[PDB]
Amino acid sequence: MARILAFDIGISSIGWAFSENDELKDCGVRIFTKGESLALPRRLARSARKRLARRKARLNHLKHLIANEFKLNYEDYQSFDESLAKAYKGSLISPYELRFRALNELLSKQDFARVILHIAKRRGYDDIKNKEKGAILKAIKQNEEKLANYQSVGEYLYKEYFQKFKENSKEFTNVRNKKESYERCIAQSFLKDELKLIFKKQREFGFSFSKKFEEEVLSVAFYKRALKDFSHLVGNCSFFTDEKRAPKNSPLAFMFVALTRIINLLNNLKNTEGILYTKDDLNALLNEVLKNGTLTYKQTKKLLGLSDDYEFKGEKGTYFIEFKKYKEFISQDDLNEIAKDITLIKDEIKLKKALAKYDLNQNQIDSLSKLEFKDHLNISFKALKLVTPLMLEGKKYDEACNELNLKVAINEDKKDFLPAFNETYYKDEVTNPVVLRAIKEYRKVLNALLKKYGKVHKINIELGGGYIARLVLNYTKDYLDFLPLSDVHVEAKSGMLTSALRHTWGFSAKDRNNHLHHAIDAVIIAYRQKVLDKIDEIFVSKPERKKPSGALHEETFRKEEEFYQSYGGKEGVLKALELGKIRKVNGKIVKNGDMFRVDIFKHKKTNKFYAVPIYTMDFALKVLPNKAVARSKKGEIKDWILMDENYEFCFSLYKDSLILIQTKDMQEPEFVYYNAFTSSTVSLIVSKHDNKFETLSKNQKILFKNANEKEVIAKSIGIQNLKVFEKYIVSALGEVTKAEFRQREDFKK
RNA sequence: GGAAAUUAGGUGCGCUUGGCGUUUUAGUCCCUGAAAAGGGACUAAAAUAAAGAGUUUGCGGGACUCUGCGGGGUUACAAUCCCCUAAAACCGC
DNA sequence: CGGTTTCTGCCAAGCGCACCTAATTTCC
DNA sequence: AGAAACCG
Repeated sequence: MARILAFDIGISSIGWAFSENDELKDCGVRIFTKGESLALPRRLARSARKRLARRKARLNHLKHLIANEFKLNYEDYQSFDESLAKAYKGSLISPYELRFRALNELLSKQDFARVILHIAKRRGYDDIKNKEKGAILKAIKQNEEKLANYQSVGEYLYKEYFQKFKENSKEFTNVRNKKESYERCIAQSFLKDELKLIFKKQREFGFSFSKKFEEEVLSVAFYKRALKDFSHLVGNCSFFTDEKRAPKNSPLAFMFVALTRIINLLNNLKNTEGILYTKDDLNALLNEVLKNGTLTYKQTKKLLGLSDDYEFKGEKGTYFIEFKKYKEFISQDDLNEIAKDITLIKDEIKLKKALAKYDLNQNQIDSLSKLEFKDHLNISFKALKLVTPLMLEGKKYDEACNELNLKVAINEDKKDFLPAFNETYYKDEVTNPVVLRAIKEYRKVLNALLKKYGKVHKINIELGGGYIARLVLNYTKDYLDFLPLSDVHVEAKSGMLTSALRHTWGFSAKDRNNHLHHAIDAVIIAYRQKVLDKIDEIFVSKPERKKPSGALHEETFRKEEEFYQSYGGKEGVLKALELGKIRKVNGKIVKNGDMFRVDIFKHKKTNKFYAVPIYTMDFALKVLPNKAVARSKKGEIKDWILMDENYEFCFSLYKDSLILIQTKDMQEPEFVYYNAFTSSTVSLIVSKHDNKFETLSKNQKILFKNANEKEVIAKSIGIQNLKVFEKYIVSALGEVTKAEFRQREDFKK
């Protein structure tokens, strides 16, 4: 029993090998994807949803304020049946002209309302900073300079751009930005000044407002929420995992980092120059830090010796910029808790409420609220309370930890199977779904091997991107149980050693262009015609993609006239909408999103096959389609076929479902991965499991007639008259199993 | 390899915003034309995934908040099952 | 039918957290 | 990447 498991962990593949008694036993490749930011599109759409939802409510708020103050109708500022709102109908004067009149004459309250809503809808960039400047930062500065020759942004836009002609042109120039240019961007503070200036000048012309109307219009139109609470994202202490990390800008953390730098420098001079320093020498460097939160290198040298060069750089040995600001603004638990509140609560109002709980006057709360702290140490307050008293006595960090019996938290209970990565203390270190997914597949393949072959002695991982292998190594050695060697189980293999051994063994140019090369790398890690016999036995494993969520439709909004030629006038467009070939959302025609599923039926008497396509929008609507695609002529839409009692549900197909198909041209069926269903031709796109072009057989060359060295893909395979069309299942290890019948899965709502 | 610290650069995840673009309803200006009918530039406003949910607080509201294109667990497979994945304020009574 | 082509939303500014990398210091 | 029209 010399049982070894080896893994080549890629960004899209898991190659594995199993050797017992120095003999190769099993082999396989797991391809789990074919795209390095998975959550990014979801986050952008989420950020965009909320920004516009808040803009709508903010504008709704201002429409309420003017409807009450000016005694106007609220619904006059809302659309009625996708038609322009009543307050904006008829021959309209532009808001740019109105914003210019506001500086010279009295506006009617109808005009003033449209002035407020125009400035509020696009209120400008919030230049909070006021270091290479980007496109928008350069524009707001360029517009700020030209703005000095005018009373307001409105007069500037109205006189320089509004309906002004370009040079030697019959065409108006643009006031808004056009076509990837940011030339018109103006800082938000100037548009607040204009609205305040408009209110002031409108008062002088005889416009009277309520006491709180201007105050509410100004605050609402320019309200901006602070950062949402993110305290749950802060990591935990490496000693007391139930504690949060301490903020860097706290009195304890200031003391701890200071003592760390000072004590380590004094001991560095003892090991390199032989000078032993007193505890008073420590208090000299410390008192210089505690005075101004600063300590220059020349003063460290002066306080103990000559102008000499350590292994250092810069002017400061200790630099706490926020220390002086914190002390000028002001129990030790209260100081440390207050610094935590400043670091977390970015909402100044909520921060004042938290600081009001402590015995501090209002002059201190306001000065403490204006402070900006960030960053954390890797240990907690609870740990700092224990270690800093010992380090004040001159003891090094390790000596203080040994004296307090502080050891880092390391898992002690090991399991037969590798537990979920989400249940380990390594979880909080990984937020990237790409890494999380690659770890997930490593776990799935490993536990499958352990279930099939039992416990193992050693596991070898290829380390190349490199820290992920180091992470997987510590993951496995901390949580997985092994067989004993006698009476280290997880080893890393150098990637530079793999490429050299690949040439030594002769596998350097074997299968570089197909999926099987991830396994030959795993076999080398586990340690010539005997191993290649096991490589040819490999069936590459891919998971079916059953995820029903995703973009519900394409993002391009389209006029229905675009489909008149293809579908057959507006008659055909309505038919396409009823069939799900296109969707209408918010009165806008859009194409389908992903076809995540297709349901295959078979006619009970004719044995013809039929396909029902199922898109992300159908799952969102929670209505299961039930009409099979029928081919249509060029400019028309033939009726689709209702799947009534004459048709028999066979199975559901997802991307990378394994199927066994045989066309009439084929003498035998072949295993292939389903890739897509083309609705216009009622046909399939399928690919070979290993994407290996060289080993193509006679029967496979009939199917993959247009295959090449890069991809073995067959397209436009009609389903209707398929000889064989069956569904199979692929395990994580590449074991193929006939798919037992399962009833059609419905949508529930 | 492991623990702590410092500086610099970077990746991802998360949050708060800005500007486009598109679709829709109108308007402004100009241009061709006998007319009918067109064309262009520009401005405004609405919409910008389908659709849902919710405590603080007895009830209601939106001039409140949140979910809605990601990941994990489960397994002839990985999903619509189970987790990551809520919580206050304001107005009226 | 079946092989091939067409067409897909985008950028900017700044603030947080988790990490990575490159140096450097103390310890095991 | 992936839906689906195009085209002979």
